[PDB]
Amino acid sequence: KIVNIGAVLSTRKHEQMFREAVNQANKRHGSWKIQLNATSVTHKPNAIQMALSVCEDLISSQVYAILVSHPPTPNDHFTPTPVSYTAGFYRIPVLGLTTRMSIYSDKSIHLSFLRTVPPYSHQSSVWFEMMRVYSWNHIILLVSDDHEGRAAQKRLETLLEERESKAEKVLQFDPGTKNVTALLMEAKELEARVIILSASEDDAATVYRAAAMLNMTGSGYVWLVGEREISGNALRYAPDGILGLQLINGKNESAHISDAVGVVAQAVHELLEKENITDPPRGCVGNTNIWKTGPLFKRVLMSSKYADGVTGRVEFNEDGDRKFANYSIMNLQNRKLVQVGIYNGTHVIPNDRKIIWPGGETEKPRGYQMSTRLKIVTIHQEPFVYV
Amino acid sequence: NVALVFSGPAYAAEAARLGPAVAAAVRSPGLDVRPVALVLNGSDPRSLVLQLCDLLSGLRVHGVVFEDDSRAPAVAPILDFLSAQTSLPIVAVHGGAALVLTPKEKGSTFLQLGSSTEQQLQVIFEVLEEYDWTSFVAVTTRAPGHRAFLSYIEVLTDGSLVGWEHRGALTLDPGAGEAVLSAQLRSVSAQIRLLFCAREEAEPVFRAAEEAGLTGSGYVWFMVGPLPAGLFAVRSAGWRDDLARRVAAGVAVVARGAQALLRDYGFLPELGHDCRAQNRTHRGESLHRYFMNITWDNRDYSFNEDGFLVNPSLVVISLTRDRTWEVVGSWEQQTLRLKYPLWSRYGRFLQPVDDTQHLT
Amino acid sequence: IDLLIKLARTMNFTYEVHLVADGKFGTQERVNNSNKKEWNGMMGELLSG
Repeated sequence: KIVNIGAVLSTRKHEQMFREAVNQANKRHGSWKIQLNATSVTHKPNAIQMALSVCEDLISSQVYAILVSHPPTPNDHFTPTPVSYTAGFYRIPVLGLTTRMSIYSDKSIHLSFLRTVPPYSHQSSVWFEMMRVYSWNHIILLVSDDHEGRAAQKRLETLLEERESKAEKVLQFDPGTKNVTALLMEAKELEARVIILSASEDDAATVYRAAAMLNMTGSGYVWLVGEREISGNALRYAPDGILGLQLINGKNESAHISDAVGVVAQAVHELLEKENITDPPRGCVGNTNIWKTGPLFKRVLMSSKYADGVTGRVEFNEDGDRKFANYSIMNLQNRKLVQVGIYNGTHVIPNDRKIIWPGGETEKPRGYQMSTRLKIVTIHQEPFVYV
Repeated sequence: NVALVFSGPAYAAEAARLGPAVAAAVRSPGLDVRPVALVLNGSDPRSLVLQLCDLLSGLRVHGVVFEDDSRAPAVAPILDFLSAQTSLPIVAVHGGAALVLTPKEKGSTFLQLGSSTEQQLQVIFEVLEEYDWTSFVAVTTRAPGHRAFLSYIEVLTDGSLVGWEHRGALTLDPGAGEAVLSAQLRSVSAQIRLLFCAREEAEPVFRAAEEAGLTGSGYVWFMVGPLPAGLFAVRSAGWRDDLARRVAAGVAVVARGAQALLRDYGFLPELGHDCRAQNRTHRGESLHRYFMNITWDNRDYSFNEDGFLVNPSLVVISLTRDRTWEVVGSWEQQTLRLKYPLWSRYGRFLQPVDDTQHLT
Repeated sequence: IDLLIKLARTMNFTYEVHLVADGKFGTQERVNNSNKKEWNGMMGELLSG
């Protein structure tokens, strides 16, 4: 009959072009009887009542996939979760965007969630090779102790295991620390100067101020910093030589709006085979059984190679994540985000401008200071070491 | 005030009589019990989201126990969804909300009367060495958390005075083919194999195993989560306690748990009594700091800070000739009582490959 | 300690001796929780830092 797919959007103004985009399905594969319809409603202001407007609105509309976008307000993952809980009960495949969290990447609770936006977890992968061409060997990392912090750490150690074995000394602290510089006393004790931070949006202010008190950001040091500690308040009171990152196609909902439809529309055509094509259950007044080819539909979405839109690299791994994303290496040059290169999966640096490392040093400071003081351990052996 | 929710037509007519029955079952000073019975049925989350808040707004209840007749664990996250937001301690006796779901959301008070895979795993190995069953093979398929299952196996065979032997496969696809799986199933190095897979996905493999022919008394399987003769599994005494004791136990823990914070000072929590009467949910603390020592009827029901039981009553369940499940052994605070007296070998719960290669 | 002084002059570093904590040599033993085994004594303090 008609292929109608659900979606939830931040503003009704964002739904105006969405209807137009799906109305161009004529110049697509097949175009026999496909009739795409928006079937979308603006998200509820409160996540408690939004589940009350999907059971009788989206499920009752015979939808197959739902696209979820970040709410305009800086909510703390309030919106993305209930949709997966609602959709996951019916096992209907659901794919979203602008979800930069590592909690949606596991199938223990979120069995079906395919985000076309790379997570913060994979951001630590670029640091492994970013310092490889800069000739850096030993590093230390200050990581916040929460679900997000540990997610990046387990990845980084595995990547670094085959190149430089272990890191030097991983440091952890509670997410709500305040005036705790105890873990910074050994910061100037491991002769590293490659401090890597993956804190929260607001914790970056506390650490940067703390390091300023011990002149830790002077000459000779380098910093590698994640995206979260550049945007927002974290930019204020920051070291003069950060090498933090950003995102190119992020924060642009319309960029993935067209890409999502193209993948879904192409997926609908491939579903047409000789096997079962049973539709999902209609309505939610009474429904217990789950359509069998629902899980199969997710696998079809997994094997979708969309060669259009963002340079034709809409590809997913064994989990639903964007691939070959570009982060566009940023920098800080006297209160200015001066881009000094790019990244596209393989690191080649178009060295625009010149790098000003912390302290104003023109040449890249190697982080290593071998110590001439050693601690030596001996035990009581009568002919060898008396006491 | 304790609220009870019941789903399923089997408990529809039977939900009413347990109200006054459990009212006097447990008596504690300073608290009152007002059980309620719900006849609503339906898997769809319409009554699951409207009626519960209406009961919260109606009777101002604290502590809800849910039970289900079906074995589908698909309803647990929905209860997890409400628990973290409304700050209401939820404990499930049995049913759909009986499988452990980890990790649990921060600021949630969902408690379940079951043990994790690793906790259930370690009780198997005592049976292995009790019946002189050192050899084993570990086989499993694609599971959301199967990696941790492999890790805990070697942490006991690595030590110990007895030298153990290890073997096992990695994954099996039911759609690959029953004959194809059997050919790949030949890569074994022991007589005993461990089973850990989903309930729906367990049916095809047994038929493939029957095609492989390793379903008689000459082989054994252990199930963690058509049925070959001589099959073992652990259910944590889910079939025990009848039904009346379960609700009595369910209301016992909340009555004891509510006293944990009342002893320090007089507090009347009505934060979870509403779902639409306030637009703020920031006020919440010590959600799971309490509920560390739950002791009742000469038994311990300690719950970890994560929100799972750590002092269970693990029992092993076997199969009879009439294809019925019965309890043979049991675990109680590391005592390991064994019924069906274990004497001789290859005569109880196992048989050799052939008689002509068995001589005394 | 007669040898240590000889090295400390040729390679030009500076030392600070201290005896071991408990007084053992070094081996690997299992922890109570699972088998995240670790070293002990004089052999373990080199890895710790």
